[PDB]
Parts: sequence; C-alpha cells; structure tokens
Amino acid sequence: GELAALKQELAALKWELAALKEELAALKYG
Amino acid sequence: GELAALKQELAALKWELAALKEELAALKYG
Amino acid sequence: GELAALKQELAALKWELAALKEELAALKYG
Ligand code: NA
Ligand code: NA
Ligand code: NA
Repeated sequence: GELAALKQELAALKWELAALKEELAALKYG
Repeated sequence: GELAALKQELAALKWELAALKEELAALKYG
Repeated sequence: GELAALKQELAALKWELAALKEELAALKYG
C-alpha cells in the first residue's frame, strides 16, 4: 500500500489547497 | 503508471501552491 | 528512490499548507 498511501495524501493535500483558495477569496471579497 | 501520475500531480500541486502564495502575499502587501 | 522522493515532497507540502493556513488566519485577524 506504499503508492496507495501517497495517492491518498496527495488527494487530501489537493482538497486542503482548494479550501485555502476559498478562504483567501472570502478574505479578498468578504 | 502510478508513480508517473503521482509525480505529475505533485508538480501541478506545487504550481498551484506558488500561485496561492503570490495571491496571499499581494493581498497582505496591498 | 522516486517513491522516497515523492514521500519527502508530500511531507514538506503538509507543513507548507499549515503555514499558509496560519498566514490566512493572521489576515483574518488583521
Ligand atoms: Na508486502
Ligand atoms: Na472535493
Ligand atoms: Na500563527
């Protein structure tokens, strides 16, 4: 499961990056 | 295969992280 | 070697995203 674990971590990091972008947009415009 | 796909995803995530940093910095300095 | 390098990059990106979360919280507070 070594590659599968890295794939799951990358998917989580991609979700966290999207959430940070949404938080920055809220700060910029809100 | 799987390792090539993970390498490509990591490269894209690093590019989008740099883009987020630049936007955040621009907001902070502005 | 490539798997080890990708694991190291993903671990670093976790810390980078946490630091960006802290910067966004500071912008919220400022
Ligand atoms: Na085994
Ligand atoms: Na999603
Ligand atoms: Na902090």
